[PDB]
Amino acid sequence: AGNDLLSCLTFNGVRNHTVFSADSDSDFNRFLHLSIQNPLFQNSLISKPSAIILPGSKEELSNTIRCIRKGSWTIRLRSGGASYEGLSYTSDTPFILIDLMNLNRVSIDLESETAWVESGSTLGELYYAITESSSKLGFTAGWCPTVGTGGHISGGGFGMMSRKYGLAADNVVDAILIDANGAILDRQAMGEDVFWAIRGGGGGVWGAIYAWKIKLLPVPEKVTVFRVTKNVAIDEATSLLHKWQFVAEELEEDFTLSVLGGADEKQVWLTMLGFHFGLKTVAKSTFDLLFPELGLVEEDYLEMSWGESFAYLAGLETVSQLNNRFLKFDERAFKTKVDLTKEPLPSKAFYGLLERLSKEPNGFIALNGFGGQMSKISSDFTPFPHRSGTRLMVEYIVAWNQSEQKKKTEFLDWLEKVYEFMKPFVSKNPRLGYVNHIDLDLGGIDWGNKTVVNNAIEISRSWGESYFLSNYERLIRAKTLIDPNNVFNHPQSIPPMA
Ligand SMILES: *c1c(C)c(C)cc2c1nc1c(=O)[nH]c(=O)nc-1n2C[C@H](O)[C@H](O)[C@H](O)COP(=O)(O)OP(=O)(O)OC[C@H]1O[C@@H](n2cnc3c(N)ncnc32)[C@H](O)[C@@H]1O
Ligand SMILES: *[C@@H]1O[C@H](CO)[C@@H](O[C@@H]2O[C@H](CO)[C@@H](O[C@@H]3O[C@H](CO)[C@@H](O)[C@H](O)[C@@H]3O)[C@H](O)[C@H]2NC(C)=O)[C@H](O)[C@H]1NC(C)=O
Ligand SMILES: *[C@@H]1O[C@H](CO)[C@@H](O)[C@H](O)[C@H]1NC(C)=O
Ligand SMILES: [Mg+2]
Repeated sequence: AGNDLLSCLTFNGVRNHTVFSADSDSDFNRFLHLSIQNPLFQNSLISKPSAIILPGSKEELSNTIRCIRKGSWTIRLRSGGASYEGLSYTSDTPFILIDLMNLNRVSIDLESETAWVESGSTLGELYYAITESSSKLGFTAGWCPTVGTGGHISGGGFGMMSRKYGLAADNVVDAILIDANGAILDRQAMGEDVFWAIRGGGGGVWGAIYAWKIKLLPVPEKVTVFRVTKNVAIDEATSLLHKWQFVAEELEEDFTLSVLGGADEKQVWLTMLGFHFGLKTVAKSTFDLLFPELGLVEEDYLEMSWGESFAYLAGLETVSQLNNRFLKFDERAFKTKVDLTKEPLPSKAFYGLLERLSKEPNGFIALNGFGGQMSKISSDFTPFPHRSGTRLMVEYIVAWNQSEQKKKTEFLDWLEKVYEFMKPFVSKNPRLGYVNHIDLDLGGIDWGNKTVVNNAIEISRSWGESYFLSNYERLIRAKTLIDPNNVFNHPQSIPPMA
C-alpha cells in the first residue's frame, strides 16, 4: 500500500515525502505546482501523484527507487519541470513523483575546469555558479535559466554557444546514474553504451541521473552581444529572414545570430540575437560585411562578461536573477512544435510563415542556425543525430493567458496549420525532431496495452527515428541493457526488447 511505501522509505531513512491531499492549498499541492512551467497541465482534470518524494542525496534517491518498485507505482522523475508535454509530473497510471529540487548542488573544480552538477540544478543556477567561480569559463546549454539540468542534458541541450561547443551533452565526461535496482553507477560502471545513451537519448528512460560531470569551456573575459528588434513590413521581414538563414549557418564558429519573430497585421517584429566570442570591433565588422541589411549601429553592440551575456540574452534583469529557479517570467500556457531543415528555405516559406503570424499575434517563431561545430561532430558521437547537413532549427510557438482560455482550440488549430504549411520545405522521410522538444502529436505507447507493447519497436519508430535517426538501434540495445524491465517509461520512451 501507500503505507507500505511509507514504511519502506522510513526504514531506509528517506524522510522528505508528502502524500496526496484534496486540500487545495495543502503542502502536497504546493510542492506539486512549484515546478510546473506550463500552465497547460495545471488544471484539476490532470492526473496527480499519489505521493511526492524529495530525495536529498544519492542514497536517498537509490532507496526511493528501491522502495517504489516493491509496489506497482509508475515512477516519475522531475528536475526543472519544463517538459513541453508535462511528462515529468503526469501519468495515465498511478504514479509517485520523485522531485529532485533538493539535489541542487553545483561543485566547480577550478583545477581541472570541470563541475559536478546534481540533476535538480537549473541551467540558471549552473550558469550563476560558473560565473561566480571564474570570469574565463562558461558552458554550452539552452537559453532558458529555469530549465532543469536533469531533463535538459538527458535530451542533448542546444544553445547560443552550440555553434562553438556543441550540445551540453557533447561536453559531459562522467555521470552518476541510479538504475532500476537502485545501483549507483558512474561512467565506468554503466559502460560506454549506457554512458552514450544518457547523453541525449532522452530523460525518463534509462534510470535517474543523480549528477552530471561536465567539462567547463573557455570564454573571453568580455564577449559581445546584441538584442535588436526590427519593426518592419512583410516585404522587408521576408528578405531579412531569407538572407538570415545563409548568414547564420555560414558564420564562423565564434559568432551566432538567432531570431525571434512575430507579427500583427501589417506590423512585423523580428528580434535579432547576436553573440560573438570576442570584442565589439570584430563583431561589428563581421555583421557590417555579412548582413548590412540589419542596420545595426555601434550602440547596439554590448560588451559584457559571459555570465552577463547569458542573463542578458534570456531577458533577465541581472546575473543574480539566473539563480532563482522559481522566478517565473510570464504565466502563459503554450504549445510548441519544431522542425529541422536540410535545404535552404525558399523566400515564399518565410513569406507564408509571416502571413500566418500576422493573423495570430499570440504565435511566434524561434530560428537557429546549425553549422560550425555542429557540423564537425559525428552523427553518432552522442544520440542527437542532426549534425553535418542540418541547416536550421525552426520552432513554432503559440502562447496565451488565462483571460484567453476560450481561444485555446483556435490557437492549437493555428499551430497545426502552420506545421502543415511548412511540411514541404523542411526535413522529410522522416520529418525530423528533437527529443527535448517532445511532441505527442506523433503518437505514444500505452505500456498497459498488450497488443501495442508486442509491436512497441515498430510503433515507436515513428517518433524514435525522428529524434534519433540511425541511432535508434543502439538506443534500443542500451535500454535493454540498463532497464530490461522497463521501470522507466513514458508515452515515447525507448522500448526494451522482449
Ligand atoms: C526554454 C524553456 C522555457 C523551456 C520550457 C524549454 C526549453 C527552453 N529552452 C531550450 C533551449 O534553449 N535549448 C534546448 O535544447 N531545449 C530548450 N527547452 C526544452 C528543454 O530542454 C526540455 O524541456 C528539458 O527536457 C526540460 O528539462 P527539465 O526542466 O528537467 O524538465 P522535466 O523535469 O519536466 O524533465 C523532462 C524529462 O526528463 C526526465 N527527467 C528529469 N530529471 C531527470 C533525471 N535527473 N534523470 C533522468 N530523467 C530525468 C523527466 O522525467 C521527463 O521525462
Ligand atoms: C522537504 O523539502 C522541502 C523543499 O526543500 C523543504 O521545504 C523547505 O524547507 C526549508 C527549511 O527547512 C525552507 O527554508 C527556509 O524557509 C523559511 C520560510 O520560508 C525562510 O525563512 C528561510 O530563509 C528559508 O527559505 C524552504 O523555504 C522550504 N522550501 C519549500 C519550497 O517549501 C522541507 O523542509 C522538507 N521537508 C522535510 C520534512 O524535511
Ligand atoms: C490497445 O491499443 C489499440 C491501438 O491503440 C487499441 O485499438 C485497443 O483498443 C487497445 N486495447 C485495449 C484492450 O486497451
Ligand atoms: Mg485549505
